[PDB]
Amino acid sequence: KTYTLTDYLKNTYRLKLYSLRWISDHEYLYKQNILVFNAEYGNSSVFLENSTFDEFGHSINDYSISPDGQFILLEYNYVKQWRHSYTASYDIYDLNKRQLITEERIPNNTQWVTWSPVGHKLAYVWNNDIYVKIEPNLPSYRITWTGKEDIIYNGITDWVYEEEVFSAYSALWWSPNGTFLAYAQFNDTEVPLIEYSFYSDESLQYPKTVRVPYPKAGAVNPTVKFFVVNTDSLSSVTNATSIQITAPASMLIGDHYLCDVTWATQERISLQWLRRIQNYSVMDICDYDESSGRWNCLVARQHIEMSTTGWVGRFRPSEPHFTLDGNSFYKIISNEEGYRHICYFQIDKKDCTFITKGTWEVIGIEALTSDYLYYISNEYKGMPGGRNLYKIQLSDYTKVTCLSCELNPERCQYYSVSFSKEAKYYQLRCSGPGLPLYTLHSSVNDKGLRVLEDNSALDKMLQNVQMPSKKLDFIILNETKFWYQMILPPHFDKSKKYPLLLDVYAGPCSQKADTVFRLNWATYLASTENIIVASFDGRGSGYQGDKIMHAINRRLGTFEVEDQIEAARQFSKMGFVDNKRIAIWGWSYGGYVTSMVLGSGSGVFKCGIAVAPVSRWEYYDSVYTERYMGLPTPEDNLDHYRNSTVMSRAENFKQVEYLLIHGTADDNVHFQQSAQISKALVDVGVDFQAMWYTDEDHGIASSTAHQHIYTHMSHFIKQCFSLP
Amino acid sequence: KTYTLTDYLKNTYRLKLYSLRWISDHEYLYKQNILVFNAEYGNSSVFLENSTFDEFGHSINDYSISPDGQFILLEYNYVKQWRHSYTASYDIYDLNKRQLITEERIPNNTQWVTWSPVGHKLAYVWNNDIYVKIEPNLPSYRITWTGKEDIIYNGITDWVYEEEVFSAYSALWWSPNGTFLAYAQFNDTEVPLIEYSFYSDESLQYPKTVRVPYPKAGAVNPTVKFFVVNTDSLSSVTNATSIQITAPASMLIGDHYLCDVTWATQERISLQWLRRIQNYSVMDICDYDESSGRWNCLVARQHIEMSTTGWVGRFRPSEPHFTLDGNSFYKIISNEEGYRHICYFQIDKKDCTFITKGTWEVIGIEALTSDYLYYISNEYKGMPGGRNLYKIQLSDYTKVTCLSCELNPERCQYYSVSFSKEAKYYQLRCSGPGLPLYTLHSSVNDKGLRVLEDNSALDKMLQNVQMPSKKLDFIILNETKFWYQMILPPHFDKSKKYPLLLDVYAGPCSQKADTVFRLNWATYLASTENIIVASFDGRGSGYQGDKIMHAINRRLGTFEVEDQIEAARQFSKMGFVDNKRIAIWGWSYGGYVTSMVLGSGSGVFKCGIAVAPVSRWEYYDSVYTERYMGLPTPEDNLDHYRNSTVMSRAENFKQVEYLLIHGTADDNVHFQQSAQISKALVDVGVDFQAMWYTDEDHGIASSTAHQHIYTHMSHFIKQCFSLP
Ligand SMILES: *[C@@H]1O[C@H](CO)[C@@H](O[C@@H]2O[C@H](CO)[C@@H](O)[C@H](O)[C@H]2NC(C)=O)[C@H](O)[C@H]1NC(C)=O
Ligand SMILES: *[C@@H]1O[C@H](CO)[C@@H](O[C@@H]2O[C@H](CO)[C@@H](O)[C@H](O)[C@H]2NC(C)=O)[C@H](O)[C@H]1NC(C)=O
Ligand SMILES: Cn1cnc2cc(C#N)c(-c3ccccc3Cl)c(CN)c21
Ligand SMILES: Cn1cnc2cc(C#N)c(-c3ccccc3Cl)c(CN)c21
Ligand SMILES: *[C@@H]1O[C@H](CO)[C@@H](O)[C@H](O)[C@H]1NC(C)=O
Ligand SMILES: *[C@@H]1O[C@H](CO)[C@@H](O)[C@H](O)[C@H]1NC(C)=O
Ligand SMILES: *[C@@H]1O[C@H](CO)[C@@H](O)[C@H](O)[C@H]1NC(C)=O
Ligand SMILES: *[C@@H]1O[C@H](CO)[C@@H](O)[C@H](O)[C@H]1NC(C)=O
Ligand SMILES: *[C@@H]1O[C@H](CO)[C@@H](O)[C@H](O)[C@H]1NC(C)=O
Ligand SMILES: *[C@@H]1O[C@H](CO)[C@@H](O)[C@H](O)[C@H]1NC(C)=O
Ligand SMILES: *[C@@H]1O[C@H](CO)[C@@H](O)[C@H](O)[C@H]1NC(C)=O
Repeated sequence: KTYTLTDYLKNTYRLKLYSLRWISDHEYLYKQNILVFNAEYGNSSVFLENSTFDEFGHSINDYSISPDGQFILLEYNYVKQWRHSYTASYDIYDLNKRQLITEERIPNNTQWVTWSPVGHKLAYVWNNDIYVKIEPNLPSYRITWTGKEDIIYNGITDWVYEEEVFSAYSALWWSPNGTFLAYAQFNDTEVPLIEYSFYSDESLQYPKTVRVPYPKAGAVNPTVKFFVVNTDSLSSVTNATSIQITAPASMLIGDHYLCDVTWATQERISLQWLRRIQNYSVMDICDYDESSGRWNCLVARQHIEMSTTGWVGRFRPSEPHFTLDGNSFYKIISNEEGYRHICYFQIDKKDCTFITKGTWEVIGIEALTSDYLYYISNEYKGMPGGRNLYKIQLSDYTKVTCLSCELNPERCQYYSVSFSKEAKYYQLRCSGPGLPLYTLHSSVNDKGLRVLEDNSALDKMLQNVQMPSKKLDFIILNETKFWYQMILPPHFDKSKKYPLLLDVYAGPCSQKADTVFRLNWATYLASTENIIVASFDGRGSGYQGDKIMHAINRRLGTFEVEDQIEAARQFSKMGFVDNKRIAIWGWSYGGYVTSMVLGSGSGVFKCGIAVAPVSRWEYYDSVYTERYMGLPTPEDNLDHYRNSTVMSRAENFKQVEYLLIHGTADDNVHFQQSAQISKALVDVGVDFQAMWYTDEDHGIASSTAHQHIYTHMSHFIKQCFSLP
Repeated sequence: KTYTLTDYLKNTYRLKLYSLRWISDHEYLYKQNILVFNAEYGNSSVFLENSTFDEFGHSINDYSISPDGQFILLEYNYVKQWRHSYTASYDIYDLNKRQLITEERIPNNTQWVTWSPVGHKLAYVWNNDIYVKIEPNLPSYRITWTGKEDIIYNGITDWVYEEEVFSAYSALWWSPNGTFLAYAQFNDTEVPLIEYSFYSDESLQYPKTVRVPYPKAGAVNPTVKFFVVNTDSLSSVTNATSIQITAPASMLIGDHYLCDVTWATQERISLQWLRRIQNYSVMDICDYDESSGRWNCLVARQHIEMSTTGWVGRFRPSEPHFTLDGNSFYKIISNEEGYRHICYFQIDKKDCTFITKGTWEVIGIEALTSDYLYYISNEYKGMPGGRNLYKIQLSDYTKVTCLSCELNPERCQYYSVSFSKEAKYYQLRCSGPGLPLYTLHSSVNDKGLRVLEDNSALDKMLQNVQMPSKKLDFIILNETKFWYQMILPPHFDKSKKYPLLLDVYAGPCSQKADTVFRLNWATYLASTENIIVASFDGRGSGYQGDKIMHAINRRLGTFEVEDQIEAARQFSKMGFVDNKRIAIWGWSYGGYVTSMVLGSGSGVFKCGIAVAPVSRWEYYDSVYTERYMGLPTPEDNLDHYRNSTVMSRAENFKQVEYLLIHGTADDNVHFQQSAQISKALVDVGVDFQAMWYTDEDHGIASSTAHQHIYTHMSHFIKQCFSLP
């Protein structure tokens, strides 16, 4: 038997996780019931019995225990908004007392809640305003009063910062001991609103109009102020006083973005600021002043990170990791050869020294001790698609140890890590190319305590299904390696010719050729429909340095699109490809590239599917779009904006079978984008397939919508390829 | 040769029409430049050489000649709004002086302009206000000052009064000699808004949000006041004093409509008002009082029209045609046997005598003189789907000649008529079954003056081509005779098995079975695809008495739906229908029925298309919906509002191939209705074909949109029927 479309849709084969949340340096919480496990021995004491809130009536969506382990935050009434944002109701359960707190409770529709890093102080955001509870039962002090819906965001992010800057709805940053609460403020007054219909339930007679402050490329942007309030001063009588930290003079000269907040010490905070032309960022180090009551960030302590070849950071300037005293940090930066390596910085000195080097990249700093820095990288075997954990010795940058390489080279080449509070322990998560494998390790000597999850359950029932295999490799192109991957059908015969589907993302810093094991739609097409699903990372892709990544700077819709074609050409020359049956499909950026490719008039692709595609960059949001395209003005880049639309390629669609799918409530890539593609294809008499999804958003994540779309796509694909 | 899909979409075979506009009792206008024709002789002159409005420097959309021949109104910058309404620029050109009037020009963005019936007075509506120009070059007196966009409509209808009441934007009515200007004023303050996205040209960055005041079933309706201004007593120093006529007591007691405005004499106007529950109408006849300067409807001249079996009138109460003295009028009302006939009403008495009877119906009173009454009915050969002109003698009700029946019995069976100003002449318009035929006649002796247009050119072209034939016939069912039509493939073979497309409307008072000749998509399918395309007039269809028409009262989505399914069984068992391959398709009400039929679970239909369907009656407009369904309240009819939705029938769709098409900027049947169907099909896991048309409205009528949809639909049918 094979991995059927149903298998994918109704999760017949589950990848078991071992999600843990470290509560201390010794212990971690697990949701078996909620257990406390001891890292040393693996013994567990039932922390919270499953049916304690059976006496509540509400469905508990999430739990959160205060750092001093005295109270638990209960989240219910979950109503999701955007990618990260949501609304919810909350009850604080006193663990000691063994009962809910009733007076001075947390309001309904709280946008964000977070415990201080130590103790049980609690800050939350209601109606765009910030509130602090020093104690779970006492009243909350009102920090901000300027909060106004769709207009002023205090402690939480507006649409664009949520999506494109912080990957988070939260804009609150406690100091390390919780003395201070730092927060951003967003002004959207003049940001214009994307508007679209919400049809809601059948019972709703007149559809509602949704209106989000959304800046499209070139539009007026949200502005940002940054504040820090002393939570160890809050009067029940006098209004809380918030101290502002203004952006650097070199940021105030025009449109900027606050792009990173990181606490250094108890009285030292770091702020990263980006220009709207995202090739220039400045980091401010801000020290608290007792005899001043304010926050100073010396012009001397500023650190610049810039890029002449493109934009700065992968998606934003990398965050710094400060040594206990906060007089030095490390942050990943592009080096002189354009590879992203760790740099040691001294608070007071302009120049850093790179502590790693080579033709590979540091993915992210993971934990920083007094003896050792722990990082993740793709150095092992020169494979950008793999991930290992490395320990680099602080006193000797030569003494580098791979802590996950050898553990299991055969089934494990893509690791993520989770360190306990003090990094005494770490949990390794390999997620390919064998089944995902979760293991616990003690860092003091790096020996492996025990296997947490190994997926024997999955492993067992799998040898029953004719599963597909992955091939990860590279083609040479202009004397450079470009990595690709293929999900190859079971019993792959290379003398037979196969239909190929190119799975595309190919946005900047994209990586679709990796060592991760996945059970998805591609798995089904390979397993059941015998279709090779191939993916390629061309110019513009990430984790291979700047020469590759920056190649599409100011030129979206050029090379990253040309290389998908080139790759598919190179696949055809690989012997096992039926070049009469080659498809391409992609979502968001992939939708865009797919459409760009399908309209290139190359003749390579018989057909394609574009889900939620960007159609022209002036339609997508400012932060992300301008980061690569600059501004759509005659004095900047308007020419290429004009030149890189899927509309302009409409005439070439006469050569292919197109399937265009979009959700009507997509706040992200607005239905507008597919609406203009269709009008384009209509205006030139191109027949194509379409599909809207009523009230689906960019996710198309509704259980039934997801089931509907993949079935629809499967039918289209099967039909493009003459497959009953 | 066949009638290919291209022939249809590119108008290879054009039907020449003969569009004329009478100007006197003996002359008419016709385009070639503008020509005047003398009806007696046929001798032609040139009224306006086209060589006069190229120096104009704007493309002229239409023209209007003043009833006294002195001036011509030019229409440019036509910008279409709803079915009838549009914005446009106007200039006035002197015909005696031969030059464009340069002073006091009609403002840009005029909503409506109209000459007086005699002379050259000019009434026009700009920014929801009414203005009058006695002389074109003179300044214009402003009649109303209450006008405000989307709220107060003076002299023009709102959305719903345009669509369902007056079938016109215009809400002005000049008295027979231009002395008085009667107008309705509409009030929308409280009408909820339909809001939808309009995306516009690709260069539009943020999509626009169209919002129209739109009363959905049971919603808050517009309110109408009525006025009459004396335009001969206007002065440029005092505001025009508008004399209101109030609706009768029986109408003010609840929500009502102004359904008909008709002048009887220089000093007498008949009003028809309708109750929101559209089964009761009152006709007030109002005389002008000479000393007052006010209007007065006597209760002794009220007239009631009501149905017990459903709603009043075919779609609304018929208009009266008054005798020269306005002491008497003729009106199509339904006789006691359920048949719509011409009744002869005396202004003062209550009962009327029916001057026509029979088990057929009168369609429209076309003209009356002192001696005769000219009407169109479906009497000839007992065919509700045929149309002939008849002449009945006012002095002898048994003296009824048929003016058209035997003119050309074979090609001609569906007539319409245009009489000269004083009805000395009339143009006859034959529509089928043969090639259309336009003829001119003098009514004195009822002889044929000349053949105006006989489509010789078209006849020539069709002699090669294998055109389809049309069978018009009926079937007994519950012992009542129900008509249908089949467009049949050329060389039709009663022993072959043809795929059948059922073409539907089937809404209240419909007729999809007539003798009219069409060069449409059904011609393509029959001619080229050898598909039989049939239409059936079931319960609810018009022009066959109230027994058949009122059958669906308060029960939309029942008998008309069921009678369409039975039609299919009936055809299938005639022996020449491949019962495996029967499809159904419709637009608007047609969409709905189709959708309802595909939800039936009857197993008869293999597929269907629904273009711009109603999905749930609570989504459609009040005036149209409540006419057949009453209010959607628990104490009225909410029950059946809820039973007759396509959504609830979604589980059944697993049995059929469904293509669902809808224009995103559809003001009529809102995209909402389709978005809800799609959602329901998703929630029950039914796969289907969908297609949206960006910015297309209810007609999906833009040149390139229209071609795309029929091409698309052709593929869907072509593959559903397994036709290569
Ligand atoms: C957010 O920014 C907006 C726009 O810059 C501010 O609104 C302006 O405020 C100034 C001074 O109060 C007024 O003179 C203008 O009338 C306002 N302009 C607009 C466009 O409304 C607003 O003050 C800011 N709000 C906060 C809390 O910072
Ligand atoms: C149209 O009707 C509305 C009511 O539907 C009128 O609005 C009312 O106006 C009067 C006088 O100003 C107020 O006393 C009422 O309270 C208003 N009602 C509402 C609901 O607003 C409106 O004035 C009328 N339009 C015109 C100008 O004739
Ligand atoms: C912030 N972020 C995190 N994961 C992301 C994935 C995608 C994609 N595909 C995109 C993206 C790129 C271009 C156009 C539209 C989208 Cl959604 C973004 C950035 N919005 C993402
Ligand atoms: C005013 N008018 C003129 N021709 C019309 C045809 C139809 C149809 N089918 C309808 C109709 C009926 C039900 C649902 C939606 C529509 Cl559009 C109307 C009423 N708008 C029409
Ligand atoms: C685990 O075991 C130790 C000693 O055996 C015990 O003291 C400790 O409380 C346990 N930890 C938990 C919370 O499971
Ligand atoms: C955190 O900083 C505060 C601020 O002055 C200080 O009082 C304290 O030493 C720190 N927290 C503790 C109690 O460890
Ligand atoms: C705090 O400030 C707000 C806004 O200025 C004001 O309305 C409120 O009265 C103040 N409250 C206190 C505690 O003084
Ligand atoms: C038709 O002919 C008559 C005379 O024979 C003439 O008086 C009349 O003007 C003509 N009609 C026109 C304007 O063509
Ligand atoms: C209409 O607008 C055009 C230009 O926008 C102008 O030239 C013309 O005079 C205007 N017409 C009137 C009647 O105001
Ligand atoms: C006419 O009426 C309007 C307000 O209704 C007023 O503004 C205008 O001045 C009036 N003109 C005269 C002459 O009364
Ligand atoms: C039109 O009718 C009015 C009112 O009845 C009358 O006074 C007037 O003389 C008529 N106008 C002409 C000359 O036709």
